[PDB]
Amino acid sequence: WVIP
Amino acid sequence: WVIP
Amino acid sequence: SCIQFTRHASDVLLNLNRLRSRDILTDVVIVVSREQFRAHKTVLMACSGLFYSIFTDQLKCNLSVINLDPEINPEGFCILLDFMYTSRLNLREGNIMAVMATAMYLQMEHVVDTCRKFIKAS
Amino acid sequence: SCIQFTRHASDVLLNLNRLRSRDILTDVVIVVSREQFRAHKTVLMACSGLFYSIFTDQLKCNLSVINLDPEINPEGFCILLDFMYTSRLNLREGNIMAVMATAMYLQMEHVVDTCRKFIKAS
Ligand SMILES: O=C1Cc2cc(Nc3cc(Cl)ncc3Cl)ccc2N1
Ligand SMILES: O=C1Cc2cc(Nc3cc(Cl)ncc3Cl)ccc2N1
Ligand SMILES: [Cl-]
Ligand SMILES: [Cl-]
Repeated sequence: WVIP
Repeated sequence: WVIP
Repeated sequence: SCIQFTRHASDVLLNLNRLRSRDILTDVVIVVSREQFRAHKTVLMACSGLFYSIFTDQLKCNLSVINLDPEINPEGFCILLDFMYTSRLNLREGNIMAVMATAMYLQMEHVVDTCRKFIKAS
Repeated sequence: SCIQFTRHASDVLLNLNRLRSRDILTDVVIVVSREQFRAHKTVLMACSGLFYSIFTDQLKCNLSVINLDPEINPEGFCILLDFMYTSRLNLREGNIMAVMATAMYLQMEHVVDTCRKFIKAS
């Protein structure tokens, strides 16, 4: 999971 | 396009 | 010896979400309490262990309406349906419990994992 | 303020390809000369300007069989159908002309672009  |  | 187009999967999902927003080729309504959500069975199956099981069933595969368990929160479902079609999860303090419970029911293991991680941190 | 699961789009496409290989929820047959290819209309639309136009047509959207132009090569179509469901293109010296011609007909602009580049190099 990432910060888009 | 890439070499997978 | 194939070549690969890096953005292909993302572009496919973006176009499937555009079809969803325009209600094109949607073939099922998911009923969550008083709320109705139109979707593509194949996308639901690709994202959820629960929908995968439902639509591979020789009888349920032909249903145009699926009613979820009355404990399922419509907002939690909406957030998860958006994630299915975009890869983006609107996880917030006020919805995390409903999102985790809905993801556990829908069998969306990667969402359950991030919810468990975010809850543990707080 | 969403979070994003990097592998989600690829995982969705991988599961849609698994449904295709097992002939699950396929809703159309594409006829190319004597050859038949089963697929999901939504995936075809998401990948091809031609299928997008066909299945948004109020009459053609309901057809279970689509016959392609007799000039279309079944192998070129097969290679492109595989690319739609995997992001992987089996581009070879012996098939590049048939693949480019089929991609131009199917309106798959990124495939046409790499074929034009690979032809120019040789
Ligand atoms: O967390 C999850 C997400 C998920 C998706 C699917 N859907 C498929 C799985 C396979 Cl192997 N082939 C085809 C499909 Cl559509 C099943 C279980 C789960 N669990
Ligand atoms: O090279 C290409 C690939 C492609 C895909 C699609 N399919 C869509 C486009 C839009 Cl805006 N919304 C929804 C869909 Cl399914 C149309 C044209 C082309 N050209
Ligand atoms: Cl997931
Ligand atoms: Cl393309």
